[PDB]
Amino acid sequence: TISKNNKMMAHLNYRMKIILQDGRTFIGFFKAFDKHMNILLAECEEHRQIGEEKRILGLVLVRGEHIVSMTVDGPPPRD
Amino acid sequence: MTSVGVPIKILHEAEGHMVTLETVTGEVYRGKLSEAEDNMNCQLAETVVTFRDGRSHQLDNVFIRGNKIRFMILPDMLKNA
Amino acid sequence: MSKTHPPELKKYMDKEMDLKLNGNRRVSGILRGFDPFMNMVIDEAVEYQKDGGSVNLGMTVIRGNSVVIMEPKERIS
Amino acid sequence: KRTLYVGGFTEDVTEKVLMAAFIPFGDVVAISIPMDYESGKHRGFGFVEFDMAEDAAMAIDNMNESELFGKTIRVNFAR
Amino acid sequence: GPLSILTNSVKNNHQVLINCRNNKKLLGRVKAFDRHCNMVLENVKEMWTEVAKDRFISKMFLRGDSVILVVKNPLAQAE
Amino acid sequence: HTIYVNNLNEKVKKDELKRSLHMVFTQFGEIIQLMSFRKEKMRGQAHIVFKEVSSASNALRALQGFPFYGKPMRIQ
Amino acid sequence: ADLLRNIDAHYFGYLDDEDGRLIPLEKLIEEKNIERINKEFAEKQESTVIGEDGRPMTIRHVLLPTQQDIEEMLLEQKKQELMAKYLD
Amino acid sequence: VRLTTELFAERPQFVNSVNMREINLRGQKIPVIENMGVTRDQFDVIDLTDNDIRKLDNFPTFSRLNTLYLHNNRINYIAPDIATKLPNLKTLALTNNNICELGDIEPLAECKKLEYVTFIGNPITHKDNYRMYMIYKLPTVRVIDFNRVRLTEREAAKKMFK
Amino acid sequence: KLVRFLMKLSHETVNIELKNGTQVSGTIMGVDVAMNTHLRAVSMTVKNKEPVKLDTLSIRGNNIRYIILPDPLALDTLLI
Amino acid sequence: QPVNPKPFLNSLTGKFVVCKLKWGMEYKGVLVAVDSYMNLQLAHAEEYIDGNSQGNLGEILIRCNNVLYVGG
Amino acid sequence: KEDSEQMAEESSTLHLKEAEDYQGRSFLVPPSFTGVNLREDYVPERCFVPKKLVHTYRGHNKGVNFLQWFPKSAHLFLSCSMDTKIKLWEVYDRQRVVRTYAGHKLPVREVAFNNEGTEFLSASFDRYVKLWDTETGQVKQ
Amino acid sequence: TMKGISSEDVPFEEDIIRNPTSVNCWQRYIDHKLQNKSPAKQMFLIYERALAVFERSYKLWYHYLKYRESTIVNKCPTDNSWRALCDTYERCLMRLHKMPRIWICYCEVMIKRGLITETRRVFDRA
Amino acid sequence: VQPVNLIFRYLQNRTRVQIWLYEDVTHRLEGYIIGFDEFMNVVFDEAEEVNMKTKGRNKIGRILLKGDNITLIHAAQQEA
Repeated sequence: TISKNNKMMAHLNYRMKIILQDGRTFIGFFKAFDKHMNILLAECEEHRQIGEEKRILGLVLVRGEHIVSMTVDGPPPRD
Repeated sequence: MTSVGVPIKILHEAEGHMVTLETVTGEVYRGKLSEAEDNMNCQLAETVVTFRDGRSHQLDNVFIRGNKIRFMILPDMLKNA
Repeated sequence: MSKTHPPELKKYMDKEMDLKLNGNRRVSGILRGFDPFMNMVIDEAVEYQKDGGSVNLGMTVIRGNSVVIMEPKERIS
Repeated sequence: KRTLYVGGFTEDVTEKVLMAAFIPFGDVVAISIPMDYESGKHRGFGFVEFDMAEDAAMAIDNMNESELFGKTIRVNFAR
Repeated sequence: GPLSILTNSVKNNHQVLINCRNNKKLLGRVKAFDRHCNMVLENVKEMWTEVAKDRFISKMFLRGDSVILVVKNPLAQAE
Repeated sequence: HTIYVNNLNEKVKKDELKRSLHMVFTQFGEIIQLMSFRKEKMRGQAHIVFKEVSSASNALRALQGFPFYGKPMRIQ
Repeated sequence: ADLLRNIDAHYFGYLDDEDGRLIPLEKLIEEKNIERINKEFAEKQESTVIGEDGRPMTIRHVLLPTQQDIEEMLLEQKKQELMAKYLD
Repeated sequence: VRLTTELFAERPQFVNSVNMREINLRGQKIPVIENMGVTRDQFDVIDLTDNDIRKLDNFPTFSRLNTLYLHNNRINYIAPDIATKLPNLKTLALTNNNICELGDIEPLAECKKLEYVTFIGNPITHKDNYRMYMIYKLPTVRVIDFNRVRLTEREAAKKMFK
Repeated sequence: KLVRFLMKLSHETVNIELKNGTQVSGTIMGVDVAMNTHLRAVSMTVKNKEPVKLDTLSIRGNNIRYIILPDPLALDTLLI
Repeated sequence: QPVNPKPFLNSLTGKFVVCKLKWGMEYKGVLVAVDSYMNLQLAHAEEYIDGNSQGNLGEILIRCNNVLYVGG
Repeated sequence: KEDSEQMAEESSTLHLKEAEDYQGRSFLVPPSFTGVNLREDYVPERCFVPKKLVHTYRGHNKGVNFLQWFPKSAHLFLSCSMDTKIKLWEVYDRQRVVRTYAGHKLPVREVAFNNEGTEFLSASFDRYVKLWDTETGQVKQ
Repeated sequence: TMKGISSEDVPFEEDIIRNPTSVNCWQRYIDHKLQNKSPAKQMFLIYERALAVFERSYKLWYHYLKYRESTIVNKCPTDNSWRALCDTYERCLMRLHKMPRIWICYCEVMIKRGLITETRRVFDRA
Repeated sequence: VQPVNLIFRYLQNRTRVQIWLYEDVTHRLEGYIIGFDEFMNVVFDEAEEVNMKTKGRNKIGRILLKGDNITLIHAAQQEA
């Protein structure tokens, strides 16, 4: 996925999960790629641990500098 | 010719609407965006800052340097594409 | 390719603004300085301390990379 | 890239006709046709802005030299 | 230059003792070089206080951006 | 649209004055432009800007002599 | 340009299909591909008309409800939930 | 004219002299407040002055809203649940309306964070116990009808009601 | 050249340490020089947290504090 | 007139200097170094913290970013 | 010609429309239509190969015969012509218009600013130097 | 079954009847479903209904054809579901035969089926 | 005005300036300056460092301070 162009295209139409520098976790689709690792994250939800909390979010573009870990799962989307 | 800057093209599309961003100091900003640079330096017109406890403040202008910051969130309108 | 030029800093210069420093220190100052390194030069500035009183800052030099946070008091027209 | 220069259309081609010719390759959100005030007619050229540069590439590669009203219309990158 | 120490230390097959900014110490033999002092560590023993804990690592690779401080022990025995 | 105001009541706080006049002027019309100060020489004076000449006269006649913080304000 | 004086009836393929001996050879390569994709995957109305090029093709026209067949279905549905909400 | 979702886009959305974020819906022939939810509480100030609003009700739940201006409207009823909709409302000016009863202030009194109000021009000023009732019901309020509350009036007010 | 080791390092199983005292174990499957790290058949162990298993993982290599390498890997041939 | 750091260092080169790290640790060492990153190298170094000696050290490798002092 | 003759003859005229843009700031010293450095040093880097002509500046009827630079910048240059007019020009790959100065009975030969820069003195074959204010566009010495 | 309505498409399906001539009403109908991963037979129907009204809309044809290819991707190219995809391209081309993207995609789809004898003929038509 | 020329004005008059350090650091420096370059490297002389843990001062003679480590520079004032 990261940087390499061909990996980006293969991973599309999958559900993708992100873990960041502040320990919060995000899950979002992407159909954009910058080889310097900038992607557009859509239809995202975040989970917070105090306890536990969930929040509804707006659409996001992500900078690779903050991402600590990323994993891919889930059923294919539409289109 | 030019062939570079796909997020910047999206960043240009993100201009004129409202953006959310976080800083290395840990607080969150919400602001309307119309400035972009190749070195990722950016400036926001109209801005609100809110802390993760209960403090919030309003800022009329904020300038952001692209090399000592956490990343910004772009408007939903980009889903037009 | 093409790239881009520096912003129109002249539109905002010579106004009075507050500057913020790491560790929640506050400075209030008038600004008139610019360079390609984007350093800053401040004059007639005052500091507001978190654990004491106040001190006056006389003609200040700032390395551009460290601090750039502004809240302005004069609305742009 | 997202801004196209459009050229070579016949005097019959109005802005909606270009709208009908360019949304074939992506979302078009505006077209403009500068009109020559001395003749009271257009100069045979118009601009198209796309929401995506990829769409503009599928609109240059597949509209440039395409036939409209039997004339080869030219679509190109605004310099 | 500073590489003089690296070259002479490496050329004499020495080990390096490393101490970290907070919790951990490392001991290693070296085979990597660049202007950024990236290192590959061999015959590694990891010890840190979370009670005393001990773990042995045969081979390790250390990047030069997460940089840590080096201590020399010449009376220690060679391999 | 510029007027000079003098001899205002000294007890109104800066934001309170800004807030008090803002509620006063917004009821009269869609006018929101004011600058007020509270330092020793600056006290008792403020600068206000009107959107239109017609709204200014109605507001001026109403504010002329209106009791505010126990004192009748005057406008020139 | 200068290609336009060279485009002709041969370019559009009007003069290249009287032979037809290609089809048996194409069939041979075609079936090996079918088995090849099967092996790679193993581990993982109508109408008939003379088509564009003169050869028969089949068109699978969709049959689907028009708006008049479905604006009435939602109508009956919404009246039931409105009366249910009025009583309950 | 109607307060539909399209009206919110066409009308000005602007930042006021106190750096708060305001949307303009003044005088838009609004008879009943509705469809405000499309804003999704993104505005600090809502200005509905000069409209034809007949009742103060149907507000969505807003928490960012600091100041609301409703001068000169036609409000003749206030919903009791207004405190649940606008709990964080700090300024509410209802000047020149026709609010007639202390009971109308009770929904407004449930808004426990309301601090500044104006009721000049309302008939309620003539009503008996108009001044003393507010002092008892609203101890957190700092300014009323462009007037302050004396410390002695609370002692006098407490003496009257006790 | 050092660039060869990052590109050649693949298919083996490694243990990874992250700045937050966090431990990861994953096998590598990638062919590129830019140090982009992609893992398969992964187990995850965050500091002061229970172990969890992951089917695939990708990590920004610059964030990684240090990577622990398997016993038979003769690192010398990959570095040249 | 003022002097650039490199000729300034030349007068200082080989002499005795005080060092401190951004993390709050202090060191004393002999220095010979010139490089584009402006790194430092110390040999046979004696260690002081809060002015009190802890240990005598050997050869040490330290990145330029964390070190910020040189003077005597 | 003398002051009484030259004033009735309209020897200087104003034609600029963009005298202000977003602020009432000066337009000669700062390059207000640019984001580049407002004041510049003498040497940024080691020299490089030249490139291309921007435009011919077509419109005027006669030849050009001296060039001078503005203090601390290269965005704006001043030109002297045998047509007895003095004009300013923008050079950073731009083609916008600037205001015209004129007042000489014979061709201009040389120009020097005063060190403050708001005035310039011009030498002409008519044996006079006239004093212009660049912002005002008028003569009075 | 071919019949059925739900509380969450009552609004969108009604909106299309009062607004019979705006593509965006079908987009508002489609788009929320798109988020909501839900049966393809419903999605094919909503697309074919939209493509019955606005038969020259490239966007809906392109997105529909790519969506058919997207969901059928799990079936082996020998399957009749890939034949049905090709029959959808033929119906698309009855309107959009002057857009190379439709022809280019159609050719790539024939290549993914591995056929040759009339993959060539699709190219000859294009 | 710009920092390099202003540093020339400080050093020519030998003004005493205060410098602070960035990231996770807690130290204050009070000193006179005699050094210049376009890279804003600083030669610090006749300096005194304040220890914020104790509000004590130590006197320091001639040190070099790298410009990238430097935050703000301004003419020092008393703190107690």
